[PDB]
Amino acid sequence: EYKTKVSRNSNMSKLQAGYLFPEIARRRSAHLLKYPDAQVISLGIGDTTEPIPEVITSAMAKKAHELSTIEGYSGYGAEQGAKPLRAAIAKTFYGGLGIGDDDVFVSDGAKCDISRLQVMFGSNVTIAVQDPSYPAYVDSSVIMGQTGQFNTDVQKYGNIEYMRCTPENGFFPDLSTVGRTDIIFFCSPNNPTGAAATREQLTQLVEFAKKNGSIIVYDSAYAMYMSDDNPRSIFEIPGAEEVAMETASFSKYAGFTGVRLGWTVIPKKLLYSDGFPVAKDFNRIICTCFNGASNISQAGALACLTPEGLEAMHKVIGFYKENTNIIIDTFTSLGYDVYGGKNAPYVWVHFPNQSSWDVFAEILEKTHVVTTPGSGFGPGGEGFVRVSAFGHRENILEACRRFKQLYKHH
Amino acid sequence: EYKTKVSRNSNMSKLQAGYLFPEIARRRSAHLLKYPDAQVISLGIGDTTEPIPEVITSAMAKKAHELSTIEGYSGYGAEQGAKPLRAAIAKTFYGGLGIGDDDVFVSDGAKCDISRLQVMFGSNVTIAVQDPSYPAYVDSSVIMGQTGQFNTDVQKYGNIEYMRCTPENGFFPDLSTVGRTDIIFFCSPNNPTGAAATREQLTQLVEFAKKNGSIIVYDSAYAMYMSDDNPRSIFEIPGAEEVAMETASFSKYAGFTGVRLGWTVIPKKLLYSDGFPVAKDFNRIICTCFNGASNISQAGALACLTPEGLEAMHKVIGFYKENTNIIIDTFTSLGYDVYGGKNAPYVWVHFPNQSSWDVFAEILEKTHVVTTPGSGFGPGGEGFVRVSAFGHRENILEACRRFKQLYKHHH
Ligand SMILES: Cc1ncc(COP(=O)(O)O)c(CN[C@@H](CCC[C@H](N)C(=O)O)C(=O)O)c1O
Ligand SMILES: Cc1ncc(COP(=O)(O)O)c(CN[C@@H](CCC[C@H](N)C(=O)O)C(=O)O)c1O
Repeated sequence: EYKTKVSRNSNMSKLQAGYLFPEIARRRSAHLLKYPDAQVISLGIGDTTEPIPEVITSAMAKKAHELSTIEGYSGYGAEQGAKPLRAAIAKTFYGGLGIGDDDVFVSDGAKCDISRLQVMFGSNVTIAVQDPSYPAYVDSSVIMGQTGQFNTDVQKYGNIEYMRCTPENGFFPDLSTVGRTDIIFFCSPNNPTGAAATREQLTQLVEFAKKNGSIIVYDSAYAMYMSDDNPRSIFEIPGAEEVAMETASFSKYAGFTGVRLGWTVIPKKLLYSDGFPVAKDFNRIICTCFNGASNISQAGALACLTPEGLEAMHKVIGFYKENTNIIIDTFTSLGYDVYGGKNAPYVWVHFPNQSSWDVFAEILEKTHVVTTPGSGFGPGGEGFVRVSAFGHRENILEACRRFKQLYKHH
Repeated sequence: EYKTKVSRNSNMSKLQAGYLFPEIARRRSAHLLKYPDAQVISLGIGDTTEPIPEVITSAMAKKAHELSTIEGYSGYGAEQGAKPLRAAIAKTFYGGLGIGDDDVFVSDGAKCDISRLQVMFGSNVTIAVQDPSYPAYVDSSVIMGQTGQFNTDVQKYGNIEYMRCTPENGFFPDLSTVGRTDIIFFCSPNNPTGAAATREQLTQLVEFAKKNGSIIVYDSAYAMYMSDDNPRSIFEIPGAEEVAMETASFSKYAGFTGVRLGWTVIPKKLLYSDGFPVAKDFNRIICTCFNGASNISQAGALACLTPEGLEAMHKVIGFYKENTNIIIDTFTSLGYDVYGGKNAPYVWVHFPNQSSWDVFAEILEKTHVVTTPGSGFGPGGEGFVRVSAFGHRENILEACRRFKQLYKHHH
């Protein structure tokens, strides 16, 4: 066979396996081949299941109709997003925190912003991540050339600072033990653990970044699931504007997982070591590497940020939070150490003395319920399984009765 | 003031100025501050202006409505795109060319695919580009670390092979003089010259890539504007499947510039030097760095690829092609050397002995019409101005009457 003379990107060669979530989808497919008549329930991939509120879909259909009229048609938008949407996001989520409309960058979702940030930072930065955390932070770091090879002894890529988050430290890094890096990816409420950092912990985080001269990339994708009285934005911490940016999404708020709309906030006072503002480089990336979020998606997001939209999102979130309660009560009743599930739609269940991939396979095999193994989120996730609360109510209730059946003699 | 100790990305520092198009938007905005009541006509940024056909928007509205129902709701889609959409693209544009549904990757547009392909290729590849060409190829290359610094004597970034495309060579480079690179970005019909490569020229291109072991990234964004009997896809050339991928978009076909939907095709027979299939690496990039095109945009794209959708797109394209003739006739009547506008919605006008930035500035100041300076597309664009044909008919006519009034007593 003919082959080109182009070398494969050696950073792609570093990746130890495929992306976690497509692999979960594939195991579930293999399970259906083995058990063709199984009624599979997915509590694995964190994918919204309830319809989008009518107030929000109406706005999107209205925008679609407008695009077929002379007066309503619009072509390219500013890559940073429509000014009224940037203004609505700035006021609704960061009002009083010193964020202007021009600090807000509208994206087609937080996953894409993470990779665009990584392009901006480039191959020469070192990163820290929570261990465990959402696998896109690590995988994007490897792809950008920020890492060494994968070490199978410790299940870690070289040159990444994995900050262990455990029951024994309250799922917050012991920062006095964390080495200095350029970037710190920090998700709160955390995926997979569900842990939301307190005001005091986030204060420690900002102070740590300030003394180390690091940039925090704060992922607030689940902030609106907060029940405890903890900050929802890193910008609630005085000083955060000198060291932090924030990335968020409508995915888990309005069910926009397939619609695609998020944003990133980069404050004016965030500067590189030579004094150059980080936001100006991000702006170059988004003007060169992106052509803006869909105009229909932006219209839907604008409708979210109204009294009626906010009420609708609250009801959606509240529904998934009640699912979470059902799951937590189930595992606690079965005698498990169960974590998260208070400030997040994920429950983090401790399966000590077992490998999480084995627990995943056992649950799927015996109950036909898909979960997510903790080790897919890094080596600190080993011994845990993440259970997602996104599902129809009857599906959650049925999943929990299957768990009860399975685990009654444990 | 506090600064972090994080070093700025040295690839970002390399960039000579801002991205071209926002700079044009800024000039337009500054002009409107100077003259708030100017009736500005924009023929600069190539942006569609006519409404999206009803058959297509009705489909998008239907999908939006379905998302509010238990049965119609869907969440995350496969990052590669809905299977029926991939199949529709594969059959409609590549039927008979040996492209499968699994070779097609649906994106939120061609600009975004260019940068995801560049992440995939990485910093260790060298590239060739047409000179002039759409500036995203060069700028994404600089961002990814594939280049040296900007040389202001020649107006080029180091380590990029700029392939000279001129009136004299028929806007196709002399491949005997082009150095070997890993990647060759090739746009046909080309932006900004409007030049469409012939079957003979694309055959030379494929043979050149095969002998050099290069990958062609073929941008066919304007292929449906073709009037001459030239290939619309690189895969029409036998052997392309071993050396080429293709990127395209609904932006200029259905007016989806704001809606956001395109695709990339990477064939099974495209392999790196170690035998590894390029498509498998692209698939990892799109699964890691992307979460799929909008479900509503995909529903719109699906409705485009039906008899009614194709008819509607053909009609819109034909409208913009008539605009292009009006613009060509205007500049040829004023005595300019004028290129393009046959196979593309751009007219490429030679202004000898003047900088294109100065011509841009003069046209905007005197006529309140926005154009694009050719030097924004690379050094081979110096001395030319690009004029876009996208616009309401009355605006195109009015712009041309302003050009004639400005230039008739001098030219
Ligand atoms: C901490 C965090 N940050 C960002 C995201 C992505 O947000 P986005 O929808 O791109 O605006 C998510 C959603 N992750 C879920 C869905 C995963 C499967 C999806 N295909 C993906 O690759 O994100 C999960 O962990 O099961 C997240 O949890
Ligand atoms: C040769 C070629 N390839 C790809 C594209 C982008 O396609 P996409 O809409 O992302 O699917 C274009 C559109 N470029 C236009 C609009 C520019 C301004 C837009 N903000 C941008 O940055 O593309 C122009 O040259 O004036 C193109 O010409």
